[PDB]
Amino acid sequence: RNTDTAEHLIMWGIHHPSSTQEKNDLYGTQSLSISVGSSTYRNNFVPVVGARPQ
Amino acid sequence: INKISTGFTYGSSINSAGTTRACMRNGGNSFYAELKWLVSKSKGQNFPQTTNTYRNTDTAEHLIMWGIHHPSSTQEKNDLYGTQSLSISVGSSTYRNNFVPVVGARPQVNGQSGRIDFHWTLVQPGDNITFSHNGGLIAPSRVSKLIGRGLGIQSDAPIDNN
Amino acid sequence: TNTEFESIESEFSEIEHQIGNVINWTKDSITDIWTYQAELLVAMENQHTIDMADSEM
Ligand SMILES: *[C@@H]1O[C@H](CO)[C@@H](O[C@@H]2O[C@H](CO)[C@@H](O[C@@H]3O[C@H](CO)[C@@H](O)[C@H](O)[C@@H]3O)[C@H](O)[C@H]2NC(C)=O)[C@H](O)[C@H]1NC(C)=O
Ligand SMILES: *[C@@H]1O[C@H](CO)[C@@H](O[C@@H]2O[C@H](CO)[C@@H](O)[C@H](O)[C@H]2NC(C)=O)[C@H](O)[C@H]1NC(C)=O
Repeated sequence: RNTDTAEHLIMWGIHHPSSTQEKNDLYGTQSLSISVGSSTYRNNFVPVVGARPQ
Repeated sequence: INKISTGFTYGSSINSAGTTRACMRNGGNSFYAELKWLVSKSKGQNFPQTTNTYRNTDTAEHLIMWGIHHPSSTQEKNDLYGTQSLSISVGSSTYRNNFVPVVGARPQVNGQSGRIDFHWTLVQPGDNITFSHNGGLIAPSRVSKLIGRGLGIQSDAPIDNN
Repeated sequence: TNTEFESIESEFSEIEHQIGNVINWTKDSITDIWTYQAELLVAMENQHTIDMADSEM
């Protein structure tokens, strides 16, 4: 709730695991999904596992 | 421009010799000269999951380009790839993205009712870029490098040499 | 002070509307300075030449 006279900057992040063994541990076995919403900003994301250089 | 091969190798169950009628050469079926269309060895069999990497060693960055396939109907993806879900994961030390083939009806262009869309990225020297694909990927076999500076002219007038 | 210039828009393909307008605005606003600057600059050289040559007499 932005009960103030001026607009505030809000920042967040999303995780992208490195292997199937990782997501099953940190979160679980179901499907992950994130929904954001305000009166002006609507968006949706989803973690996806893959392989990457270290 | 200079071209450097990638050295990718694929397993027994992957057919990297896919060809289409709409890209002709010498009167026979053909495909893009630098992209390999992977498909299942035998129609209906689930595409095996594989991972590939490009190992850069030159002193300058190379321009790597690839593409993804969007079938035309459910009867197609079940044949070329299989019945399981398709998904493609890419990753380097600087570039991350995820894609997924999706099927739907479309107008016919040339003799094909499907589509293929291309992406690209710059691979910095000494780095690795990884392709983790389960199906639908159209992998590269050569990666270009751009050298020097020049001029680009956009006109249709006849050339003159004197 | 010659400086080479490149192309910033395609003569056969299309450009996005949002950025195409900004490119268009700058070009027409820069052509309006050279045209104005050249007319007056020459008029100040014609003016002096007439006066100069008449003093030599
Ligand atoms: C940015 O500036 C360019 C150049 O001034 C604009 O392109 C011009 O667009 C107009 C239409 O808004 C074209 O006029 C029409 O073109 C054809 C000619 O066969 C025909 O439909 C009409 O008789 C009329 O003349 C004009 O040709 C075109 N100029 C060029 C050189 O292609 C452009 O629209 C401006 N804005 C943007 C967002 O690009
Ligand atoms: C890119 O891949 C290369 C191998 O092609 C990796 O090199 C290995 O790096 C580890 C960690 O430092 C070393 O222990 C190994 O000996 C290296 N292998 C070889 C064959 O030299 C490299 O780490 C990967 N990542 C980057 C950023 O280059």
